Amino acid sequence: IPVGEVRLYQIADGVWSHIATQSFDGAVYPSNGLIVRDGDELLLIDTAWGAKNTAALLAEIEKQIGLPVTRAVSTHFHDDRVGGVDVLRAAGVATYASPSTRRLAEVEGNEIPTHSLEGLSSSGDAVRFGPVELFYPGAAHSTDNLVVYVPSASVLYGGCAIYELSRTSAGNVADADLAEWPTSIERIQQHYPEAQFVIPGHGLPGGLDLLKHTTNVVKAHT
Ligand SMILES: O=C(O)c1cccc2c1C(=O)N(c1cccc(C(F)(F)F)c1)C2
Ligand SMILES: [Zn+2]
Ligand SMILES: [Zn+2]
Repeated sequence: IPVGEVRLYQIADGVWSHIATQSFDGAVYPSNGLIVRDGDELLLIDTAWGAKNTAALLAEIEKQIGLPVTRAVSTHFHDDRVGGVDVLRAAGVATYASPSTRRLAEVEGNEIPTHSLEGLSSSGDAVRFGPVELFYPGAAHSTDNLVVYVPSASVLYGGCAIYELSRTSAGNVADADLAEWPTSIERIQQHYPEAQFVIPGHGLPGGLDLLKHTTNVVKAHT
């Protein structure tokens, strides 16, 4: 994969996913996020994995959509979710994450979203944020990982708690809770059974089978 590629594609009316490539532990990996139309504005879910990529994303949005990103949510503290928050903040975007994500990002020395998202501290908590629903399923890929649902389009953004179908073994589990991860996926399945399009943090999107597949991989690990 070539490094530093940033692009986006439309899933539904007013719903896009952005895709970036970045070097991680020496190799090039893809990384997904979400863009959701919020009236005359856009809500951004997750950075494009780095300052340079995220500045490129903001220009790509002007080329393809032409509406201003006014708010951004990071779904956990890893650099592929918050790397670029400083670029967003300087561009005039209000950046958000849960208190736990903000705390864990600070510990790592990663960039720190400005605003705390209240109402997501207990597994099963769900809150509306502009045109999306934010959901804390419980610990999985990280203790703080959030998932995002678009009620108007039945799009489920699982973030890095959800794996793509081609993955057959667990990935990075340094920050994960393997004992809780299957239960947390079960909460997602129970709360969003009508999802028609499911996006992993890395790799190809698909249907709801990505949830059960992720459980399978996690349990077989282990
Ligand atoms: O889930 C994975 O194993 C995975 C797959 C593709 C790309 C990435 C991952 C993953 O866990 N990443 C990542 C990025 C920043 C920091 C970390 C950490 F902190 F877990 F090492 C992991 C990047
Ligand atoms: Zn991560
Ligand atoms: Zn990730």
